[PDB]
Amino acid sequence: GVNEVPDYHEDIHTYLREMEVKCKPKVGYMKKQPDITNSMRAILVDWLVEVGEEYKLQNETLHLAVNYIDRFLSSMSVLRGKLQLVGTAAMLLASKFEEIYPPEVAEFVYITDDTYTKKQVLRMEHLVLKVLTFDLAAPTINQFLTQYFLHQQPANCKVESLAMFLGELSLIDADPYLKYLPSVIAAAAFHLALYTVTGQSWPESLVQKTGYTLETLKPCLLDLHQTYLRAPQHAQQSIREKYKNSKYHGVSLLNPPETLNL
Amino acid sequence: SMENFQKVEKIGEYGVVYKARNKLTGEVVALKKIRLDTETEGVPSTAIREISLLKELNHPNIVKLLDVIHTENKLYLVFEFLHQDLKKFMDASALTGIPLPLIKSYLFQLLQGLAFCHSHRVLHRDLKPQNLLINTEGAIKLADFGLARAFGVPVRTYTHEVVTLWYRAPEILLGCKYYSTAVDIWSLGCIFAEMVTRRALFPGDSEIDQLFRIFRTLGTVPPLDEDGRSLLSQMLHYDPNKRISAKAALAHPFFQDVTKPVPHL
Ligand SMILES: Cc1c(O)cccc1-c1nc2nc(N)nc(OCC3CCCCC3)c2[nH]1
Ligand SMILES: [Mg+2]
Ligand SMILES: [Mg+2]
Repeated sequence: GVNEVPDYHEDIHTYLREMEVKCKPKVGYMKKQPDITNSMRAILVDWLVEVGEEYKLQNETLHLAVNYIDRFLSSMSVLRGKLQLVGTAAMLLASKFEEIYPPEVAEFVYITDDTYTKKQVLRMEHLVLKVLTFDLAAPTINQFLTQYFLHQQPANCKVESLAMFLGELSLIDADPYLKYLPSVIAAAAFHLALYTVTGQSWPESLVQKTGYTLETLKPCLLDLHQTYLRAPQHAQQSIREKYKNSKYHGVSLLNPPETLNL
Repeated sequence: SMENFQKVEKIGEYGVVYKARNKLTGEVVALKKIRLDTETEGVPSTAIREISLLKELNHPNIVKLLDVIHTENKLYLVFEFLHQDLKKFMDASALTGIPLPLIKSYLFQLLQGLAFCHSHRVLHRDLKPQNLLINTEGAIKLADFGLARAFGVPVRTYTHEVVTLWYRAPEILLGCKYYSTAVDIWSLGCIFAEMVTRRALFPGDSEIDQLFRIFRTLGTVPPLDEDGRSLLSQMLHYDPNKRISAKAALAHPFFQDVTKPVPHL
């Protein structure tokens, strides 16, 4: 029906494919950050997952926040003591953009338990807006996934939740996932979820839509599969925890496939 | 900062909208001044959406955002100046009427603007004549994107409190879980009929009165030709799935002879 919006879905997909390229953070920006590291970023991203769960925020909001943070750090040097401030402000902004009922600013100060004043959060909000030039409507892994999900016949909830889980794990690790565009991560996640659950592969219809094949997707897929296999040992565990919940069909409990077959 | 702008007059309205002129270039602009809640809630979400979405939307029938001027305490949005809104134009034309060629021209341009929005995954959600701006050369443009939102495919549940009552689609009034691009088309349909009669089509006093007005009219515009009525009926289809899209409406026979007259301003 009109909910899935047949006169515009191809135009929209094309447009998002253009915009993900323009909203792409700088790959390896962390090498030009003298005071912060990929490990610190993973800590921050994992904490934002917890925040999104505490406040029952959309997954899309989380993804946006990450994109905001990565683009901000692509042009602004930040000291470690302030990295959480940047993150808090990004999450506020994402919430204001994306949520029907965003948490109030006071909730965001409260979640940084003591660290920053309200004033600092609000000033940082403004600075983030300036640095991003109010360019906040960024394409996310999720926006591509939800379109890819329409090509399932029929929809499978475990597949969807697993694809979302995999895309979300990618947020955590700048190395390697900053190299990959959201549409590509989403395609790799959808294929890997589809395979894990049903035995099926990236459908031809999505080859047609995206121009991507399993050959194109190979490098991302290889990284995602390793990420999936190593997930129980990663220092960051909030996404796994989250996806044990029945809301997400317990998908983080499924066993990853041993091999991919290519 | 704002030192090159000379305020000319207040144009009405949160925040405040002024007509101004750039002293150096001569350009006339509309300035929208937005208070920042610097000790409380910060930048309003409505401003965040309006700005971010307008920056992406570059089209002849969408109001042009020219600049954003920041201070610690205020944000000013600098827009192209347009000379009045469609509601004022209709009122001024209450006795004379609006020639058909101009109605057709305006509808055609509104649909081009809207199709551009929808093709860029933006719902307007507040189409009403007060929000549609005209110039002296025959253009009309979508304005006031404060209630707009960037949507995903397929749509999720979004804010219920959307669209002014008279222009509100039945799927919203009835509290459907999902609404989509069809809600903007419904509004434009109402506006089409209103350009023809210069009276609101469904001027309800309450949600129930609104619904009853819709039901008794469409089933539970005299001066319009057959093609016009055909298009109008398709814009006002109850079923959002069957309601015509802006893209398909641009190919309707009603528009076969469209021109761009100047308004009787
Ligand atoms: C309407 C009008 C007059 O009658 C006389 C002189 C100017 C104008 C008028 N020109 C305008 N030009 C622009 N860009 N925006 C406006 O408001 C944006 C609003 C969209 C409508 C809702 C508030 C913000 C304008 N209002
Ligand atoms: Mg470093
Ligand atoms: Mg990436």
